[PDB]
Amino acid sequence: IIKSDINIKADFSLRNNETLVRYLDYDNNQLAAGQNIWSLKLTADYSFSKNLTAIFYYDHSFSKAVISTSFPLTNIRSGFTLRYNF
Amino acid sequence: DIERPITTGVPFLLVAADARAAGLGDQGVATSSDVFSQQWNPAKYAFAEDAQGLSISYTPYLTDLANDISLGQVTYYNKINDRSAFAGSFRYFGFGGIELRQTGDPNEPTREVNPNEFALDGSYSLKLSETFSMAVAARYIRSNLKVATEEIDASAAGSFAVDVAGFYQSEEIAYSDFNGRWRAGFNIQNLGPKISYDHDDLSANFLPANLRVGGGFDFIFDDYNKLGVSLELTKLLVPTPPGPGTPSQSQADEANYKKYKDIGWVSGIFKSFGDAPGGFSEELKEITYSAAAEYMYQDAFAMRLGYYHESPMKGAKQFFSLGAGFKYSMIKVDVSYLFSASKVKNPLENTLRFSLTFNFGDKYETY
Amino acid sequence: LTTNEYTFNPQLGYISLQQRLANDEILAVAFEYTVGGKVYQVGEFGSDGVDATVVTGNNSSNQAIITQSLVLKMLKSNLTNVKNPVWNLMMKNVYQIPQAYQIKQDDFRLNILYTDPSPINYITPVQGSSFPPNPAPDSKVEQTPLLNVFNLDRLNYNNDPQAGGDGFFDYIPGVTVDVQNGRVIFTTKEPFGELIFNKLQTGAGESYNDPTTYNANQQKYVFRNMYRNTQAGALQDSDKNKFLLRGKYKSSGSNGIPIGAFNVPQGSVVVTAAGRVLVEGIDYSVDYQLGRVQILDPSLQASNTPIEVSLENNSIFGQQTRRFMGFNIEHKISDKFVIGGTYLKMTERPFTQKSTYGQESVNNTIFGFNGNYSTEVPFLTRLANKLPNIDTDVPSNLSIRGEVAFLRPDAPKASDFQGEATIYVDDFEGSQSTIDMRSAYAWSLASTPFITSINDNTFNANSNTLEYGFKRAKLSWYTIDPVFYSSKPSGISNDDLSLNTTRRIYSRELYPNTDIAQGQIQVVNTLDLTYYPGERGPYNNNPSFGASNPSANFGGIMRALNSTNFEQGNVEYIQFW
Amino acid sequence: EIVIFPNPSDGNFNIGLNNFNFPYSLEIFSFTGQKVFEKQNASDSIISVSYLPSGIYIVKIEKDSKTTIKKIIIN
Amino acid sequence: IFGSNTIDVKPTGSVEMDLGVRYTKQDNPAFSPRNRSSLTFDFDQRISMSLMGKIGTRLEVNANYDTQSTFAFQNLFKLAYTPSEDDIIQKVEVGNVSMPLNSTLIRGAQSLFGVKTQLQFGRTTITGVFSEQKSQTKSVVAENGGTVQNFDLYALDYDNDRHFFLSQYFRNKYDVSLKNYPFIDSRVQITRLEVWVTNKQNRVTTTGGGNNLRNIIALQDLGEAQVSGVPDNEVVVISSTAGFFNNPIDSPTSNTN
Amino acid sequence: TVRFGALDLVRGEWRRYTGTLDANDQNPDDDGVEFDVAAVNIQENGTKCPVNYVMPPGVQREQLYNNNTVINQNEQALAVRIGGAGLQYQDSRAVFKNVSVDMRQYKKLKMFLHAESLPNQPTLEDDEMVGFIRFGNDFTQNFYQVEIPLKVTKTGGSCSISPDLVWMDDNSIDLALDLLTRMKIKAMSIDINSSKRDVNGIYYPDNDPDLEGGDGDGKLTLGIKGNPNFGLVRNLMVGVKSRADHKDIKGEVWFNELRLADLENKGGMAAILNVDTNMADFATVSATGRKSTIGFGSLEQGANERDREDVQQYNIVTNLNLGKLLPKKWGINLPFNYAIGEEVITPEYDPFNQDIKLDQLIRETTDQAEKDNIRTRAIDYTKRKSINFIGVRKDRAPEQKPHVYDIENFTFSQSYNQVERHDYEVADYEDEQSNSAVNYAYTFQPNFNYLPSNISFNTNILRQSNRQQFREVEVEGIGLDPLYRRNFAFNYQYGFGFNLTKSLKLNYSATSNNIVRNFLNDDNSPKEDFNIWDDYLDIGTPNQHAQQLVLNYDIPINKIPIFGFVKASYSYTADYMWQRSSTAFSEYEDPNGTVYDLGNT
Ligand SMILES: CCCCCCCCCCC(CCCCCCCCCC)(CO[C@H]1O[C@@H](CO)[C@H](O[C@@H]2O[C@@H](CO)[C@H](O)[C@@H](O)[C@@H]2O)[C@@H](O)[C@@H]1O)CO[C@H]1O[C@@H](CO)[C@H](O[C@@H]2O[C@@H](CO)[C@H](O)[C@@H](O)[C@@H]2O)[C@@H](O)[C@H]1O
Repeated sequence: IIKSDINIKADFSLRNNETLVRYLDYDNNQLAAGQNIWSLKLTADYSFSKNLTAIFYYDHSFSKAVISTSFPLTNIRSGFTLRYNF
Repeated sequence: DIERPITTGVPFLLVAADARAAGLGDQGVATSSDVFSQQWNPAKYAFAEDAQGLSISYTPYLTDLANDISLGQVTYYNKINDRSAFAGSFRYFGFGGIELRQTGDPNEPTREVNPNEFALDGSYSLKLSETFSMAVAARYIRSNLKVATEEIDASAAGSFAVDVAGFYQSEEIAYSDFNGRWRAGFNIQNLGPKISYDHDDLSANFLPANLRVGGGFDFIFDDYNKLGVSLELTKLLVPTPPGPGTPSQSQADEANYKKYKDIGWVSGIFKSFGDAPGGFSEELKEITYSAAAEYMYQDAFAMRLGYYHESPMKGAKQFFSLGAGFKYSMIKVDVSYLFSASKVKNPLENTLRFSLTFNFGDKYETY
Repeated sequence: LTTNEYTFNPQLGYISLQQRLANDEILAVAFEYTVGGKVYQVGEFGSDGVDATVVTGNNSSNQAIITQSLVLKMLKSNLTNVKNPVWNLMMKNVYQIPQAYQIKQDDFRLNILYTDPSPINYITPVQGSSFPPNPAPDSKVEQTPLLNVFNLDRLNYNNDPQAGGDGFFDYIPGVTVDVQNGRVIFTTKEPFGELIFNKLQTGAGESYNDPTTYNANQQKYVFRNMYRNTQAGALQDSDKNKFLLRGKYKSSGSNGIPIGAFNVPQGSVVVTAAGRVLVEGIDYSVDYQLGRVQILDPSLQASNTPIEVSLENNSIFGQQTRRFMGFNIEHKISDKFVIGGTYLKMTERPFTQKSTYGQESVNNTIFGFNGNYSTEVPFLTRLANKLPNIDTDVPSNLSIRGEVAFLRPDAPKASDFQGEATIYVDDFEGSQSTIDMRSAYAWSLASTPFITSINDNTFNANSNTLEYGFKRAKLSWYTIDPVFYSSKPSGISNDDLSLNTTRRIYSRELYPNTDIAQGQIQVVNTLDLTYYPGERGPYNNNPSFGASNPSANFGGIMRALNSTNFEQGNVEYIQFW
Repeated sequence: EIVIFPNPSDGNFNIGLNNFNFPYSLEIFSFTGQKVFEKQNASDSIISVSYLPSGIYIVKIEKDSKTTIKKIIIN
Repeated sequence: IFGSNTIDVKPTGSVEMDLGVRYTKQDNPAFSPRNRSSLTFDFDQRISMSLMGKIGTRLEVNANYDTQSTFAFQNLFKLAYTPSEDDIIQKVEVGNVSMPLNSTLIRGAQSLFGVKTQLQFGRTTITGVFSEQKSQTKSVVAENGGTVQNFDLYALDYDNDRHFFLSQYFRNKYDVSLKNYPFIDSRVQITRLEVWVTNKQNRVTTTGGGNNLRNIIALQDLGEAQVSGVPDNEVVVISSTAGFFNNPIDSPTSNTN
Repeated sequence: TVRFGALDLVRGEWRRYTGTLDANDQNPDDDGVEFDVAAVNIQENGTKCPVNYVMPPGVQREQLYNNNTVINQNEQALAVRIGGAGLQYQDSRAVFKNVSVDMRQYKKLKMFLHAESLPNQPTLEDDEMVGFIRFGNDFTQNFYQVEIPLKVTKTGGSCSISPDLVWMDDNSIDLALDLLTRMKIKAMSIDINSSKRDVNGIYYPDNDPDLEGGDGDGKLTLGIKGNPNFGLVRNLMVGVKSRADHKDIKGEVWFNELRLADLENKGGMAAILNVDTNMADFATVSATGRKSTIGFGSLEQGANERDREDVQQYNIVTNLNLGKLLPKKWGINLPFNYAIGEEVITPEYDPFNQDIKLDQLIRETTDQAEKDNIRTRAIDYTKRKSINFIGVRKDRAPEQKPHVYDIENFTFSQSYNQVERHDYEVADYEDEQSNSAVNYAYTFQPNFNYLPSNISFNTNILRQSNRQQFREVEVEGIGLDPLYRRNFAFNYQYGFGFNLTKSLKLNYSATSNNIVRNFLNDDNSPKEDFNIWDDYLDIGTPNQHAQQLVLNYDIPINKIPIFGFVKASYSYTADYMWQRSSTAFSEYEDPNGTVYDLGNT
């Protein structure tokens, strides 16, 4: 009785950043700073009616530590969003 | 000022979460059946006029300062038969997202935390007689207000509670000048084991066990106008902490507090009626009251006025409340405002509470 | 520092930083300058200084690294010492005009006044004495404005020299004014110090560096301690901070008057030009979205008249709840005569029952009676028609509006102490702030200490060998992790958690009178230091450690302090429970 | 961007301005909505409000037309 | 009491409601094992509703509730009950009311929340209000355009720890050089200057003017010669100045001094 | 095992005052007196050994809402401990604070004091320790001192002592500020070197044998030194002094709830009258008269924000359309604006001494010259006058051919503003400003073309004269020498554009500012007897001159049918500026006496 399209959008990102300090006269390649963050955002839209719609969202981001001053961080925000228009 | 207030865990359970009852002076135990009748009296869910109902309610804190610091509520009721109803409510007090950062790095993955407190409850209401109904509710309360750091554990504190409610709605009785209707209600709620925020059996806090008894009357004019006046009395079922001393100098207070904290909740419910140097006259100071009048026009416009008074020696929360309700086709919108009359700054001042309910399904005749 | 982080005066040889160094920061400089055809250098630049590193050898097993330092000039030291000449390098004649960014001439007024106790812009000699006789024209003190006394007024509008000045502050963008940052710089390095001392000097027996030789006029007016001492230290010289730099500046930015508010209610803006209220459609216009007021009256634009704009801004934050009540009568005697009887009351509800100074609440009442009478006067029209070349028929009108108002103010009954309206100058609950030191991870192993003086060899702190660490006994500093109390780890019993050295401390025990919000932390995370004097500490190579007296050993931790200026912060004591 | 040094602080924290026009207005508000801290002509990064009782506080930073509201924790 | 029974109070806009879970895991070894991860519940509301209509051709309802902006002046709610013009009561306003006064000595209030009523006795108009005021009065003074800002500093309130003389030579030349300002009796032209501070950021970046980190030794007495009117102990900290100087008594500051 | 339940570096708002408060000692960094200042709390010091901390009688804890919970706020008192050697006979130790407090609207200053003996030390007896508040502009020259001998709370037994006995009413300071005002008035007649003053220069009426009633307070001892001002308190000090002759006293004193009480809430009156008339679209008169008394204000104004002044102001603004007095055939737009007005302000408090009522000071003077000086110097009088002829133009005829020599291209604007003032800071203030502007603007309508497309040219004559004479507040005998600022200027900028070719475009403009220096002598001495209309149409010496020139050329190379695709476009902006140097440069003089011209820029 209820039939509608399902719209899915997926966004994956992977960003690596590195900062090296190099000495010319001897091997002293110093790792000054660094980042390695990969994120994934899934969203799925389903329209129950002309006014009521549901959106399933799933964000999953992981930041790996390159230098010890930063800690690995995992963030997962998942769930549903109901929107009703008038 | 306040003299020895009753301290309980998760006090946000006592905050009114909907605009309809907010406009009626924070009472709903004996008002007409509505979708928000879960925090106040689930027993009238069996008296609901509509089959199915959903409701979203918003109470902002620090309205001017910042958003996302609010108490939201989602309620859904469904009466399968003429005699029974299943309801489910979810109250969520939250501060929104908070970013934790220790270094000034522009590129730094930081931790976003949302301290919160939510209660998810489900109630079954069964109509015993044609005018009386009972209800049993089970509630799970979870508190995650603290933030994980060093030497601090942010493990959420959980607890369970049971609510027993009863609602009586008389038939429409004709009088000399009108044909009104009588209502009564009682609710003993938040009955459960103590909640330990530190996850230790030595340190625990009483759940805000509450007893609410109320009664109301509707004057019905021309069959299209209603005026309902309701009065509710509320009493906490938690023992009052000792004051000066009831046996060195600090040792008496230490012994009194040790005796008070070593009391079971089941025994604490019965101990609440007394356990003070004062008598019955001072015992009546433990009861807060609320009186409201709600005018209904065409069953689609509602103008609600209410007055809520606590004892000046505890809580000190007295105010007047205004509320407006509009039903367009199947959607009811309620707005509530509060004028405080107490010396302590009410955090709900200058706050317009919002409530929005949708009703769907077939209609049930009212008796 | 990047060139964006500082500026400098190429002629007067001083620098101004974007970020001030109110801490133990070290400031070093290298600069080269030209005097005519001569070039002088004082520091050591990165282009002409020694190389940062010199490496000798081919492989890391036998390489030698030589890290070389640049020789610079010290402007601020690691440790503050007001008796060293490096302290004198810090300028104390620059004053930052608050919230000023682009001060310009004709839009900046500055005056120097002497408040004792009222603002007076000249200096009187102390009773029983007089200012030095026959002074130079540039050294006049008696009956002289303080702009001339402190060498800030010797030029006219066009910066041309004038005999006694034009009475206005001299605006030189390179000498007395920093335009881009809104700073005022005195023409002397110590205007309130040696300059006023020289103005009041009567003989060679008075030395500015010897306060005991002052002549009872330098004893009153020479505030030397603001230059020879820190500002917190100069606070101890109370009778001298009487000179006041009082002024104003015009902030425009763009066209229109910035009323300092956005999306203001319509009809809440009242504009008064010279005691008369203007008309919102004729004399001025209001841009409510952008919060602008544009004066449309041509006479007022070229008037230099102060215009007062009073609006109502509803972007209020942290304000008490104010109740506004009252009535207004609008009786109509005739079709052109109206009488009004407005009465209003505004009460404020304080957050607490104590009102501190400045954060006060009002309970004001205002009631008034007004009368309006607007008529049409054909006589004026007929008189106008009698004029040579006037033949108009537009009616002439008269209007008289009288009004009387009475204000009865009061304070709310909530903020009364024993029946009287009370304002707390100091209830003493805001004093004595604390800086927490019991964070376990902030402490590290300490160096060997001296116990009476730098010459005391008790714990072998003066040793340059391994004996330096011979007296270090074992010490552990920690906070017992909540896993021991909540989720009992294997091998830990309940007897292990009840010893007064391992048991969990609750705030209700240490602070029985303190109220904690429900859901917050009810436990006290104590900093536990377990000291074993009979056990060998880290990096201790004592051949006979167990054969010595354990009471002669030490166990220590050290910590860095974020705020190093105890005098400015008024760090009063170390308090520990 | 506005940066707040350790969010669960004891009352002593810092601001993370990006080396712009230094005069900014800082206002710290309690959960009651009361005004508990004012700071105009502000340029010092370190903020000492450790006399405030524990809880969450709202920090408003006004920098020219820029307005920012952040939440901090005092524990 | 009402003109009719038609109730066309219609709501427009949208309402959003997010229910989900937030899982966070930070691998900080100093954290407790109980703080390994945090699994909380996210509940969010984005009410963006308007409500406009009439009740019985007598009540006008205008409401706007938007939980995405400042509630001080955006969330609006007005009920206006206007009976027939022949009645004693002309208007009853509930919610966002205003109290406009055609007065100069007594200013009315525009942004209020409360009850406003109006009565008409033949020729007398009585307007009563009881509300809470949602704004504050702000006054500015402007001359020749922009507003006037007043400042009052004291002598002790100088801009400290921000302004530094480059040398004792410049400090002792400052007063004499500015004797006849705006003319400066000095030919000094600072052509190049490098400034070094204590590094506590410990951040390496190529866009911040490059990575220029050097070991630094800063001497207090570097580049200082004697001064004619200042004793040596006020110019240098060196304990013994015997043989320290090798330049005349008024030489400009230089490395060879 | 040592467990720190708390470990803090505690910093205070009240700074320990170093330096002698008594002239008999004159060596503060000695005597071996340990002087400590800290705080005592209800949350931390409820079990204190000598006396447990309790709130003063009638004082309650503040209550707030943290999260739906009522939190009792901490109650704190400032504790001052004197130990070791002890205070000498007249020595005192105190803490201080920098404030900005106006207490002119409150009648009482109240504060709780408590005294106790140090444990394991000789007992402190009653009336030996004296608690004092010293407030004013400083602590050594200009201050009120309020002293009270302290009754000592008896100890030895139980640590818990009732609040009525911890904070005795005999130790509570309850000062009437009119007593301070009367002390100030009485000390006005006391010489600085008088024998009635102490070694510290403080005048105590209680110690005056020739004064009846003393300071008017039987419990407090009041003193004054140097004309302080409680209308603006910049320095506040609380401390302990000794009165034991042959004894060194030791003990701890608590200070609590320093507050102002008994607000003066007499209202105020205001009246406003407006007469607005218009006369046949030719005349418009607007007269306003306001008169407000002391105490009036707005609803939102606080105790120190309401009007402490009597204001009597009027303002008449008149607009005429003089162009309508001429026939409409040749239309002239000649509006004339005349705005006169003045305000007189009488302060509630005399501007001198800043804290005594003007009428009270006038009554208790007994010298006609001094009364006249006070009344005249108190008044703040302002007067403004403005004459405006802005917008003088001749409108175009309904059917007229535009011409370059037409008078319709000219616009005239005259403005004259005069401000007279005299107040507590200026005995006489003149501010004149005359601006005359003539604007010309014509645009043309349809080897290379030499006809300009448009020509613009405007001239300005700005003259500002400001005479400022500061008053001698002490006597109206001489006053200060008047200071003159004059800004006579003549400005003119013109501009014109050419369209020599369909591609070329040449916009030129030149601005010039000259300064008129006819008010100066041969030396750098202004002339007092000068009128702003002396030589109005005088062009002064050049001061600044700027030229701007813009060339745009589309380079029509497309004419040659080999380069028809090139779309070249050349723009050339040229700026020149000449700035006159200050006279300190153009006539700089060496110490040798020779004069050099340093030139312009
Ligand atoms: C646990 C709760 C789960 C959530 C319950 C959602 C119920 C959704 C039902 C849609 C509804 C309620 C409106 C609720 C909106 C509130 C949204 C809140 C937003 C938050 C921010 C809207 O129906 C109304 O709205 C209009 C839409 O604008 C409809 O238009 C049209 O709508 C479409 C034709 O229906 C067209 O396709 C569309 O083209 C048109 O436009 C109209 O039909 C009608 O006016 C009508 O209810 C009806 O649908 C069924 C569905 O099977 C419900 O079945 C129930 O499901 C369980 C109940 O959950 C019960 O257990 C179960 O026994 C029971 O069989 C019944 O109730 C039934 O009566």
